[PDB]
Amino acid sequence: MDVLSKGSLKELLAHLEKTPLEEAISYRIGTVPYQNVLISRNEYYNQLYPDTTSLIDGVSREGQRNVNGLIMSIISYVVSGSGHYIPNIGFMLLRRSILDILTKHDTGLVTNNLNYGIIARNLTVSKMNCEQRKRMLICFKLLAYKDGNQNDYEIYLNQNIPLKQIAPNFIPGDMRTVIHNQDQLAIVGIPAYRLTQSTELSIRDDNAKSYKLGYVDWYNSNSFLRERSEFNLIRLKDRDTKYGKLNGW
Amino acid sequence: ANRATSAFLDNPHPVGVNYVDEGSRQFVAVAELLASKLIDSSRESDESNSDVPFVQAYSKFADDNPRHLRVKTGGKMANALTNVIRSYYSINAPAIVPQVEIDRLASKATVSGDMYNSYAIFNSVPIVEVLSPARTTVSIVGSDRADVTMLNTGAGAANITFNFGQIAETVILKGSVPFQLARLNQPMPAARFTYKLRPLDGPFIVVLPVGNPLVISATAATRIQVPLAFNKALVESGFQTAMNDGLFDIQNVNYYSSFDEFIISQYHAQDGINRVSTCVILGLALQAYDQMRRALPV
Amino acid sequence: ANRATSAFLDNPHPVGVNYVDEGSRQFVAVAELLASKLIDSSRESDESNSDVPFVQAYSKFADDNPRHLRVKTGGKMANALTNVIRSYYSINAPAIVPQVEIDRLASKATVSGDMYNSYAIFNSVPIVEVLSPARTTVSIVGSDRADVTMLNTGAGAANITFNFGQIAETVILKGSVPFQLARLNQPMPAARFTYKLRPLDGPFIVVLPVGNPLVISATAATRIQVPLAFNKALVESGFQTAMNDGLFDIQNVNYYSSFDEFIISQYHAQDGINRVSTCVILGLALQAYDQMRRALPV
Amino acid sequence: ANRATSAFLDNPHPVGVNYVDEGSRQFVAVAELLASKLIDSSRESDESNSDVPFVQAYSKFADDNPRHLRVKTGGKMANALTNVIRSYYSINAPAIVPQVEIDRLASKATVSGDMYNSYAIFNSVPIVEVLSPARTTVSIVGSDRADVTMLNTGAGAANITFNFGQIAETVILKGSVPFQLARLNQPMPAARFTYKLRPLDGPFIVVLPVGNPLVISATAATRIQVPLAFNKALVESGFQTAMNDGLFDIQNVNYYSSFDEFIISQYHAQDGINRVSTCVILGLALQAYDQMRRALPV
Amino acid sequence: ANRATSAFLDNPHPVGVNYVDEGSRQFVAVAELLASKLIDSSRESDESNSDVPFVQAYSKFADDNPRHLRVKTGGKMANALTNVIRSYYSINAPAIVPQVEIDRLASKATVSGDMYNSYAIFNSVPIVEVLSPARTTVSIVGSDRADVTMLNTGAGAANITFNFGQIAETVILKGSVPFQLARLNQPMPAARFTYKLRPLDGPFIVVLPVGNPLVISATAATRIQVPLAFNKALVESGFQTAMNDGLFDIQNVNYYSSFDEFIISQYHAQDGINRVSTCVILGLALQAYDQMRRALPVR
Amino acid sequence: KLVGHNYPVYVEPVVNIMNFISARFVADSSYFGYTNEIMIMPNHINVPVDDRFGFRDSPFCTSLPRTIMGNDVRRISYNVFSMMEDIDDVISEGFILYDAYFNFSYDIMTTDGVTRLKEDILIVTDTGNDIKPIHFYIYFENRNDKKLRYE
Amino acid sequence: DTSFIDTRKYCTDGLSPREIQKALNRQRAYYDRPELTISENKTLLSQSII
Repeated sequence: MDVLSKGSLKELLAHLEKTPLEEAISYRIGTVPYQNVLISRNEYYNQLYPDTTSLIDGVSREGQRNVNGLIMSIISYVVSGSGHYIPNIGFMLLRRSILDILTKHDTGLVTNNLNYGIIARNLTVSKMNCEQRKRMLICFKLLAYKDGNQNDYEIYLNQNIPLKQIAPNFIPGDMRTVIHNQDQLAIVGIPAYRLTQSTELSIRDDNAKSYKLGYVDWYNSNSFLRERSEFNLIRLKDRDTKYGKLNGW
Repeated sequence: ANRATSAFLDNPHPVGVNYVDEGSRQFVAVAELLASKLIDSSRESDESNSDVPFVQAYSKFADDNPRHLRVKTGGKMANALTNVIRSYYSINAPAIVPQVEIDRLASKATVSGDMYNSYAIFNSVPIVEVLSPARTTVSIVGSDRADVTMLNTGAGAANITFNFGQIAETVILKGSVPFQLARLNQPMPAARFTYKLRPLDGPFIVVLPVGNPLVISATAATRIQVPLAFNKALVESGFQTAMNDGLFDIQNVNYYSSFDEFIISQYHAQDGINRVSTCVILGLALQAYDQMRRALPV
Repeated sequence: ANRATSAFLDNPHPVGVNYVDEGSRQFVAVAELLASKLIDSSRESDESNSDVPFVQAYSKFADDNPRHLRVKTGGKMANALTNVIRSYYSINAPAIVPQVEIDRLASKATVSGDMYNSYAIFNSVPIVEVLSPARTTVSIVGSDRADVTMLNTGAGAANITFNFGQIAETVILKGSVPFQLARLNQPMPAARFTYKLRPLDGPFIVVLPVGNPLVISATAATRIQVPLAFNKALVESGFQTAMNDGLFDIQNVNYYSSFDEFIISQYHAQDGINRVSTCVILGLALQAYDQMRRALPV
Repeated sequence: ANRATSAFLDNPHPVGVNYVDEGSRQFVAVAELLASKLIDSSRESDESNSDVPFVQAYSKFADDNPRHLRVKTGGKMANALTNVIRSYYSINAPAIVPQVEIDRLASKATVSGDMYNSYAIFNSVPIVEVLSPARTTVSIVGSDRADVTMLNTGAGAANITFNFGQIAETVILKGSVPFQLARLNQPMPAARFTYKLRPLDGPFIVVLPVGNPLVISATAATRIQVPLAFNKALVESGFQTAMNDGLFDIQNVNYYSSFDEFIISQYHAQDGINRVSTCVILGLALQAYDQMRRALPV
Repeated sequence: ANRATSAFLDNPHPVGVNYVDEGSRQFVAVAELLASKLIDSSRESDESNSDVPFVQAYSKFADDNPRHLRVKTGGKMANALTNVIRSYYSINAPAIVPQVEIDRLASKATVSGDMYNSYAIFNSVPIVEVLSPARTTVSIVGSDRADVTMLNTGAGAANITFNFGQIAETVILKGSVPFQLARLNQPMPAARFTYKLRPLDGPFIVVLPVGNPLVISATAATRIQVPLAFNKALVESGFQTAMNDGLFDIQNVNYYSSFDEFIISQYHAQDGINRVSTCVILGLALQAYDQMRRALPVR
Repeated sequence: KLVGHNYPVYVEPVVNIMNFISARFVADSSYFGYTNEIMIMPNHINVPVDDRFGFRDSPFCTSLPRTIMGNDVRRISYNVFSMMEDIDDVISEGFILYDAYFNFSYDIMTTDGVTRLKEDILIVTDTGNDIKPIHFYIYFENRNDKKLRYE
Repeated sequence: DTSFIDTRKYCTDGLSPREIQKALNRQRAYYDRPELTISENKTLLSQSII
């Protein structure tokens, strides 16, 4: 819910630096993806509504115990709000931040062999929306510059024209690019339209709506930080300053 | 033994999965409502002897005042409506319109995107299969009124099986000459011109005598839940306008003569319930498109 | 070689040449506007207990007050509207209505529009010619949905040429069984059920196998510029009323089933671009004639 | 012998004889001035975030206020301008626009209809006749630059006579290899790459060696009196637009690639002096048509 | 049967997909407007005794005051225009200009971003294919004026098919000697010098007599929607300058002799309707580039 | 809120009454003293006029004619007429002014007399031309009166 | 302005366009030239805009 509320490249990247990798993984076994299922949607129909389980739903699913599965779980957390079930990774990797896993060689993970075609295919990209695609392209760009595969990233974008049109423009090593970027990456927020407490047919839409109504409850709760009222109560380390920049950028 | 099927029921292509949530549904409802005011502004302009009513209507629809040196296009909502319609038809079409733009346009007017508060009648007759024995010719022509031509060149009478699916509510059969029809494992009645039957009952056997050809005309009625603002006449015109403009021109998709055939063909897919909801939302978007483009041709 | 054409495309009779100027066009728009207010007023009077809206609407339309004893003829506006409809259909019509009377009636109201402000979609399918070899037989039946039945009784597969003209925007072809179609002097593709074509692409060749007959169903969409107040439902019903009232009984003229067929036939002829302008004016006049007559039956 | 003639000089059609009086020339000059104002007003209106400059400039041109629900086509002046272009091209044109309308439109601005204030240079190369002996092949290709390719298959040197007419001022000849050129009954000079010739001097004789083919590149300049507001860039664009829009689709006329070819071809006719005066007026009319259509596309 | 094609119509490379939104269209129009004013200001200051008009014009364009002992490059607007031109030409060219910078520059002047206000006529003749029998030879030469040389070495007359596509509106055929041409399944007319054709009518058959070669000169006119500010002379001059300056130097891209050939080639490819829209924006950018660089030349 | 209001189903009768009167004001303008077209002609051109009421030199036509004596009548919008320069030559023949709302007043006098306008038809300023207020002094006609015929 | 077509705003700052109109008006009087036309007057008097 917190990750899905980030609306800018600065806020999203700042959140990924603070959060550790254990948030990306989940310890609930869940079910398996790519399975045709019959779910119950009684507000609309009496029969059982068919659908297909995927990795993009907000429910935890069993994942493969490899580097490919780890990256899919990280991107799933960013674009959906929940990750997968990959246990016994190791406390050394789980303490490090999501950004460090994505763009630092010191962690020890090897991601050079990863192919963006199957990752996009597995993390079903024909079913994503514009905001979800932009976040995935951010993760691909961060990984590509980590292993020096910028040329491969460009060729992949040139093959898929719609991805190129919405691809965010920022250099992973430069902080000026993050500041200048004005893409909207928010999947949840205060809605201008009328948001009701009703169900949606698809698994993806129902889970997304639950996060949206959950954010409204959290926005009006006591855990939210109203800057206009209590800006002098935050500590100096976490106060918003223009001089602030990501570590190593 | 040969089998025959309706042409429009063959290989429905997958539909889009985006722009189905509440905010996007309210965008389509707002677009339909505001595009309707655009058409009515013409009659207000005739009565008021001035273009002010039209200018007000277009300003709300496009966020910009009309110009004389510019061709009126509709602005952001026209662009958003066009791109959203493309995504609905095929899963291969990109989802270009951002969510933020959809929410901003959905806040222009107060509507509820409930697409399950009414119903409509769709007249496409589904013939999933027609099984005939040897020395018998069966031809299925038509989509709104299906005519089945049957010829028995064999020595004796033949039994031909009909399968109308499990979705259509009623089917009425009218023959050129009186004929006999009964369900499976049932006795045959006296020859009659007209039969009314429920496709859910089961496959139907029709007795074909040897001689002149027998032609049966099939008319079916199906009920699909649609929003209260649905208008079949406007939706049908919007379907033809969008096809002419090339909004459906995308690789690896099927082409249908009318919106009636499109929705029924999708409903008879492997999991047709999943696609009915998207098709109805496409109908409301097409109804908005027909009104918007007729007021602002381009 | 054998040639088969659509029945409604044969010999379009010349269309009348009078009452097509700016002043006469304004009169048809005013008559349509005033007639619409008449039928809307009649419904309100029936709904309510008092007859004020009809009295004012008829006084404006007919330039005299309604009477309980005299019949409601519609005034001089009804008389002028009836005679101009006669003149628009054929060049042999009298066309003896004075132009000064037309201008007088056109000054009753003012219209903020013209006859090219919008567009309408017409569903008649033009089949200019179907060319077939010596042994095959082709029959074309239908206007809203053409049904072409072709049978091959020769030694081998034959080639059928389809000419859909150059005016229609898109034509959708469906077949009883899968068939092959390709443009002239181009390789043939694998057999499919439905094809979508642009008639301007060129003559289309269809492979006809030897055996059971093949029936192809064609649906076409054409775009014609019309005023914004155009309504196909009202025009079509007005067309039938004009035929029943005998406004079209002139010597050496052709008769069509629908206004859609009439306008497409005139468009698919030499100097057809100039003819559709008068047909559109006639269509709007039929809209006024429908609304006026349903409010004032005689 | 053999004769080769430039393609565009073959049988020029007679030009129209109407709309050549002093009043009609003022109308063409007025139309060009007001058409230029339309283009500038559209720019000024764009830079000022207002539509008033375009509305006022269109009102002068069309004599009608722009409306948001009406099609802008230029009004009466656009129709008359289109019709006079048709009349100028061919003598078989109807010439329908009346004289009273011409004077009404010519009174909008005070511009003298002088067609001889200035001059312009036209680059069409007139090759009336190239005479070659037997067993030699000569081909002419090009209009703006004429490439004459001659091949000598004979035993000895050949003599080829060039006739450039008596109308062009200067002609410059460049060959692939040095060649010999001289007048009639004059000594032959040394082989040179470039020759400058005055066509009034007389027929010119070239000597063809038997070895290799020789190509002669010809460029010519002719002076024709035109009004001061003549712009060749605008005139050439107007010529193509008028041909595209079917203003020249009258029977029994010749078609030319550019306006330079048109005016030069009729200059070389028997009555070329009288024809050029009408062709120049068409050029100014075409210049007005180009600007008006660009500001008001249809 | 042999096929002959136009050289410029082959393998059109994909064009850029960035900087084609409404905000980006405003920037190009603003750059064109401000570049023109820079030229007139320089002429006005040269004709006068004061440099004030040029100082104000350059300051608006470059966001810094002009200085002696400085190169007078053009500032940030010059850099944005140059990199935007690179992006439009090829899809392999990087998109490095931020959208915030483009939006800031587009606010300097007030103009609409209309790219469909008016029309322009482009003269490149598209000969998609020429189909000839085995005995004959056909050579196609030229882009603005296409000359096809036709030689019949066989015993009898040959029939050669001309296909001009469906995009062009009119094509005028002029032959060295009178020849015959007619549509498919139509009678051949009398031999005449010139023919006017609508390319939508269909493939055209020309009878080739045995003997001397026949050369046919073809000129075509095509209408492409352009903004009202479009000026063909300035676009063509700017096209050559950008090619000379290396703005079009990138891997796997075709090269064209003129902007007319570039736009017609993209028009005839698949998704040609979508490609010409980007090409028109690049054309207006090249118009601004010519004015801006001629006013402020750099090495 | 003012311009986006949707009319309730139970609209109060006062709103309907005001809507009815407003519609009649726009539609039937002659009942209230304004029209949309006027004609200005010299006195030597004779045009058929509405002679039902018996006025002398009646300024009322059943409909403004598109032709007079077989000749088309010029029609000029008020905008072009304002910017016109040679208004004296144009007025030498007739023309019809439209695209504006023209207010007129008239007094019907029982006695006989010469029908006339209160003020002159045209006024020219450097900004443009305008039409002065229209007032009619309409008199009844006795045909045999030679003095009033001459005047 | 009083014209119904003209919805532009006429700035009152700077040198008044009326003063330039008068100066041009007098110049034509010396040369025995026709006075400034209504259309020419409207263009000049609308040069100052907001």
